[PDB]
Amino acid sequence: DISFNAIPSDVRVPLTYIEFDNSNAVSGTPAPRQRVLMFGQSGSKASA
Amino acid sequence: DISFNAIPSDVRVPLTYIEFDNSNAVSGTPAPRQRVLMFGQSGSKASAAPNVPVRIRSGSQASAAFGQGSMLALMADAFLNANRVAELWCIPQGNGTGNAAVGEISLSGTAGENGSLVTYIAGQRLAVSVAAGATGAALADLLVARIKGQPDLPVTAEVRADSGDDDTHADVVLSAKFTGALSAVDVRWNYYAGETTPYGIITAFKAASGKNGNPDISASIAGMGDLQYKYIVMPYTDEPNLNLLRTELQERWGPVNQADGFAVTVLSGTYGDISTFGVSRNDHLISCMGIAGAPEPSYLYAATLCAVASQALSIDPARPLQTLTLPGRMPPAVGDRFTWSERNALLFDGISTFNVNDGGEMQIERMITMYRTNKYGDSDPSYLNVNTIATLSYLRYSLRTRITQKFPNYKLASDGTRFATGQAVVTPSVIKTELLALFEEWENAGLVEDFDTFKEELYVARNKDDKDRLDVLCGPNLINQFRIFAAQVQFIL
Repeated sequence: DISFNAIPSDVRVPLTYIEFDNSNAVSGTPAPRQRVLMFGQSGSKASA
Repeated sequence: DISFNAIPSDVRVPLTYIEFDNSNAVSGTPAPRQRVLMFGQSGSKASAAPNVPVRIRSGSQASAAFGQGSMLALMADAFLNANRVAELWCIPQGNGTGNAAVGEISLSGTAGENGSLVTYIAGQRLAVSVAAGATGAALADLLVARIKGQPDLPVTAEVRADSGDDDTHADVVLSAKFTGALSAVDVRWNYYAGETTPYGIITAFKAASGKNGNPDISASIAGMGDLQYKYIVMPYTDEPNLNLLRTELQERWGPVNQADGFAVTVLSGTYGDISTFGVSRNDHLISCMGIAGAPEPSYLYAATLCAVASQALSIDPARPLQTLTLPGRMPPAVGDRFTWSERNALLFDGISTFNVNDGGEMQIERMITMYRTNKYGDSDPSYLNVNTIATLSYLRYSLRTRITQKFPNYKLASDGTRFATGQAVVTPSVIKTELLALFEEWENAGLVEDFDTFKEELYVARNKDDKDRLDVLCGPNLINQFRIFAAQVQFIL
């Protein structure tokens, strides 16, 4: 038996049921996005 | 030789006689229909009599049958929007002692921002168009008219005169359609993002103090019936109701009644109260989710959680409820959510947790039963996972069906008996092989992991004292759910 999600085992309506499963979809791993954080100072009249 | 059912033995008439028997006519187990019973409260119309179970099928029918803006109307509406396939039953609880007021909303100030004011009463957005130079009395009147224009709210409203020096000031008194400990609702404002209240309003909510007692579920649990009622929704949290339902389920979950029931609850409050409750109850047949500062009332979260839990468990009893989400439920605001340490501490205490993933979606995290202490103190992990009790219930259901169908009217005997091929005889060895084959039958579909240790530890014997019962002792060998991944890298360079 295939482990289903959102397809109850207690269904008896004869209409077909198709399911889209997001697991086992991405192969490899996505490249991380660069995140850089700088601890600077702000002078006077700075609006931040 | 063969024991033929309903065929007259000792007959002479020459003909052909053919009979159909249901013994050995079912493979695996039939799919158990999921059934959910809620112990909610009803008022106003309340056409259905209190303490009477009603098979409700739609939100409109619930509103017309349990009164508009009642606890059960909202709870059934929330459930049916999450799990339509399940069979639902509602039992009204009449009225609870206490007071019929929630609080007051103070709305003072004049505004000049041609914007809108949004109030999240019980999580249902109420938007009022605030115009330039609008006194607070106009906003109060428009807000109360809007509240009366949305009967789905569990709270009615009436505008009250200021009776004070401030002319613009005006308040909206709130009454609850049902009187109980769950009557209080959050009247927060400026939830979500991208919208701001106008400049010239001072908004406050003075919640009237009180301890309205929940109605007693005394005849309600006596009027349930005999249906299995796999999962039960309890909005109440006071000790008497939970103790009474604990007795009810323990009678059901006993080895003779053979009915299985699980209670799902949600507690809104602070972290300390949740910890105290989880330490207090100490029961393996109830599970609670703790929420701090829920904009919506607790019973809605309980209903949706029970719906998704019933779905996940009926589809696969041993599948962990880690990534399941509660659809359409408003999460607590940021800065009022338990961190990782708080969630771990709560999971230790016994109250289940939940994760608020990105996108304003509330997940399930770990549903755990409120069982932490063995009989003589100690600490027993044999019932932590709700998957454990659910799979135990499913296993008992399947084996009861198999034994009651495959071996009716048989005649057991000692192992060395010379029974014929078709004769209805079940020696301990025959039952042992049948149980092993059935164990494989629910091993192909998971839920029992190991098999060898089950075979060695399986012990089917004839009762030496008295007769006509097989003493069967089997290690459960329940499967476990992939919950925590621990990995040490130990790079070698």
